[PDB]
Formats: sequence, structure tokens, C-alpha cells
Amino acid sequence: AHAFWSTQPVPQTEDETEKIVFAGPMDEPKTVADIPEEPYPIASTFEWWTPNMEAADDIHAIYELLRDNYVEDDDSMFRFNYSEEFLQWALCPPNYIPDWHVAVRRKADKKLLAFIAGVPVTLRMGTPKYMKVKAQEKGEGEEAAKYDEPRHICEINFLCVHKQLREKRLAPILIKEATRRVNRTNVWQAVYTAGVLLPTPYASGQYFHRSLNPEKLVEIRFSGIPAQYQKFQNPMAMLKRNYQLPSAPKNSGLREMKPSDVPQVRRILMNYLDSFDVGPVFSDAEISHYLLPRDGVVFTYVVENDKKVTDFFSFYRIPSTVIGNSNYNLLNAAYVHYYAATSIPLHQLILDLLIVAHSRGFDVCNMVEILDNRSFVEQLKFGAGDGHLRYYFYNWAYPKIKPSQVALVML
Ligand SMILES: CCCCCCCCCCCCCC(=O)SCCNC(=O)CCNC(=O)[C@H](O)C(C)(C)COP(=O)(O)OP(=O)(O)OC[C@H]1O[C@@H](n2cnc3c(N)ncnc32)[C@H](O)[C@@H]1OP(=O)(O)O
Ligand SMILES: CN1CCC(N(C)c2nc(N(C)CCC#N)c3ccccc3n2)CC1
Ligand SMILES: CN1CCC(N(C)c2nc(N(C)CCC#N)c3ccccc3n2)CC1
Ligand SMILES: [Mg+2]
Repeated sequence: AHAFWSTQPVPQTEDETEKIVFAGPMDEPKTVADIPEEPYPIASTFEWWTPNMEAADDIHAIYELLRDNYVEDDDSMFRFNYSEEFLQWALCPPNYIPDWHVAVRRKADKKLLAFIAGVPVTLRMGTPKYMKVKAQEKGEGEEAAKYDEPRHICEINFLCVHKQLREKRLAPILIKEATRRVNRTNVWQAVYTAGVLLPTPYASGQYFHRSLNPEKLVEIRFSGIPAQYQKFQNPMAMLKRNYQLPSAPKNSGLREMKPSDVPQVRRILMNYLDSFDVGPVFSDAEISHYLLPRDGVVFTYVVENDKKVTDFFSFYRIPSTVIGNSNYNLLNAAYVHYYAATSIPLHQLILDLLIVAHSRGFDVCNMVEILDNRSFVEQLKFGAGDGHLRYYFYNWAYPKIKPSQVALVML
């Protein structure tokens, strides 16, 4: 059933996943020396290319591939349109490895055919709390704690094959070459997410959406008017009213994050993320990179009163191309990023996120039910979507966890 995934060091079934009691590697121990120096073989009409994603023109080339060929729905109504500025931010965080950005071009004219990207992340991925209990009950605490130390691994994203080259087994070759490059740097695990079900997720969560511009969402068929609104003389008026938000934030002392906030934000974020089984560890430089405001990319606000930062939230922008509506070309989505609340309830913090996103012309706010996102779903009028996000590791056995035990946001 899986000619490629059956050959890789990942759990092969749910049944197998059910028998996993400790975090740890799947594959044989290996060294950099064991890994082929030469690129993985590829057909003579293609070549490997390493784009420089700090170079505008190379970012533009990858941007076009994704714009035209990246994830879309089944009815081909919307396709993600990650911006050039967003790609540079996502793919060049502190201490990234240029070699982990892998492309295929056709040798002749140099058309870009495929891409995959890895970036470093420092991740807590030791045995989860509920399994450390099981291990205590069995007298197996030492084995359960072996991999407790945060690990420097690879996060994979942006896998894409050109539409004209689909179902030709190019994706496996891209994955093998990426794994080689990562392994040549003495890194042996990766983390990735996908909507599709592959062997085998360690966690899955549904997507949730919060309408900000319902009239446009209905126009482009992102949304429909729910049946109950038909009992009203003016269904759309009632829908707009239902999703109306304040025009300015409600929390006193809300303001954009600045460089001087980085230590406080790192403190409160890392204290909060510790509570979850799987989550990132960020340095100051990583907090700066992922959270300082960046125009059209990432938006981050802190609550500061009486000279102390007590709370923050962040969101990032991913637009989508609206395929052949006559009124609109673009869907402007805000996604819930990291946050931490110490002074106010989470719903009160995130309401200000919706208010700012609406103020700035976003059409919808999206998120997965990771972190404590379920805690403000109903009050803030989010609803579940049809999509899931499944979380995977490469070369890491891991017990199934609930999505509310995952604290890694994947872009
Ligand atoms: C230590 C370091 C390790 C680093 C690596 C860690 C692994 C990272 C793994 C990648 C994480 C990516 C995270 C993201 O970016 S998820 C976003 C992925 N991108 C898209 O959905 C964009 C639009 N679609 C496409 O570009 C293509 O359809 C892709 C490229 C997705 C497949 O191309 P194509 O349709 O032309 O097929 P093929 O003939 O070449 O290949 C067929 C094989 O590919 C398996 N397949 C299909 N979709 C995915 C998928 N999303 N992840 C992993 N595998 C996938 C499929 O089961 C089959 O294998 P098997 O079932 O036969 O066994
Ligand atoms: C019936 N219906 C089905 C589409 C529609 N939707 C919610 C939707 N939107 C997708 N994109 C690219 C843009 C979403 C954002 N932000 C998508 C991508 C991949 C897989 C499914 C998907 N579904 C919701 C309305
Ligand atoms: C790796 N990766 C891929 C794009 C993903 N994404 C931004 C995303 N994905 C949606 N689906 C259904 C999973 C698609 C896949 N692969 C989605 C649905 C509705 C609204 C927004 C949405 N956003 C996020 C991370
Ligand atoms: Mg292919």
C-alpha cells in the first residue's frame, strides 16, 4: 500500500503506534561517515538546486512554484499563496542550514519542478506525561526518561511537485535527498505536518475558523449561510451581525511587541509551553525571529500595564488565491501563532487578536486545536472545519498524544 513509506523509519500502523511506550529512535544508529557524500541519483534531464532564500530572486522562483502548485482544496477553489516575505521568514530562522532547502530543476531551461524545505528546531520530544506514569507503574522510569533532553532536529515544510510532474515518484526522491542532507549534518529526526493521512501520526487535530468578513467568505464560497439564518428576513445581515467585533482592542496596555520585550516574552512563553508534551524551545534570537512584528507576515502584541509585560499573542498571514470568482482574487487569512496569558483569561486575550486581525483587513482567523486553543472556541465563535492537521515524526517512536498536548505551531 505504501511503496515509499513502507521503506522508511516511521511507525507503519496505528496498531504498532499502540505498542509504543517510550520516545526514542526507530532506525539503526548511524554516523555522518555512513551517509553518502554524493547527492541521491536523479534522472539525467533533472538537477538538484539549492536556492539561496535570502536572495530575493531565488525566493521569487520558489514563491512562483508554490503559488501555482502548492496545497489546494479538492474543488480547486483556493490555493495557498505564501508571500515572498513569509517564505524568507519561515525558511531562514537563526542558524538555518542553507543545504536543507532542496529544489529540482529541469537542466535544459532550468524550469523549477519541485521543492522541499527543512529548518532547525529545538524540540522537547521525550516520553509524554501519561506514558511516564505508565513507566513508573512498571518500574521502567529510566528507559522512559532517556530522551527527555530537548533535541536539535529538522522541521520539514513546503514539499511541492509541479502539477505536470505529479504521480511520477518524484516526491520520494526529494524526501530521500532532503534526509541525506540533514543526516550529513548529524541530525536524525524530523517533525512534519500534513492534511493527508500517512504512516503514522503521533497526534491529529481539527482545524477551526473564525469568520471576520462573512459577506466575502460567503461570496467566495469559503463559507455558506447556515440554514438557521434562512428563518430571517435578511440572512446576510444577521450573519454579519453575529460575527461583528469591536473596532479597537479591549485590553488596556495592548501594544505591538518591540525588541526590548524579547526576554519577558521568552520567559512567559517558555513557562507556558513547558506544560505540553511536545513543544519547541526558543532562544532569545529565535523569539526575536519568530515573534517580532514583520510587515504582512507576522503580527505580535503584548499586554503591558505599569511597566510589566504580562501576556502576549501573535498571528501570521497566509493569503490564498481564489480561483475564478469575479469579485475577489484573494482570501486573507490570519493564523493563531504562539501566545501566553498570565493576567487575563485566554479568551480575553484572543478576542483582541480577532479585533486586530479584523481591523487589519483579514477575512478569517484559522487555527488547529493544539495548545489551549479549545479553551476559547465557543465564546469566540470559532467553528470546526473539515480539515485536520496530522503531526508526524521521522525516525522517532512516540506514543499517541492528544492535540492539546502539542505546542508546536507549524507554518
Ligand atoms: C532526518 C531528516 C528527515 C527529513 C525528511 C522527513 C520526511 C518529510 C516527509 C514530507 C513532509 C512534507 C510536509 C508537507 O509539506 S505537507 C504539504 C505537501 N504539499 C502539497 O500537498 C502540495 C500539492 N501536492 C503536491 O505537490 C504533490 O502531490 C506531493 C509533492 C505532495 C506528492 O507528489 P505526487 O503526488 O506527485 O506523488 P509522487 O508520485 O511523487 O509520490 C508518491 C508518494 O508520496 C507520498 N506523499 C504524498 N503526499 C505526501 C505528503 N504530503 N507528505 C509525505 N508524503 C507524501 C505518497 O503517500 C506516496 O508514497 P507511498 O504512499 O507510495 O509510500
Ligand atoms: C466546502 N468547502 C471546502 C473548501 C473551503 N476550505 C476551508 C479550504 N481552504 C483551503 N485553502 C487552500 C485556503 C484556506 C485558508 N486559509 C484548503 C486547502 C487544502 C485542503 C482543504 C482546504 N479547504 C471550505 C468550503
Ligand atoms: C504543512 N502545512 C500545509 C498547509 C497548512 N495550512 C496552512 C492549512 N491547511 C489546511 N488543511 C486542510 C491542511 C492542508 C495540508 N497539507 C487548512 C484548512 C482550512 C483553513 C486553513 C488551512 N491551512 C499548514 C502547514
Ligand atoms: Mg511525482
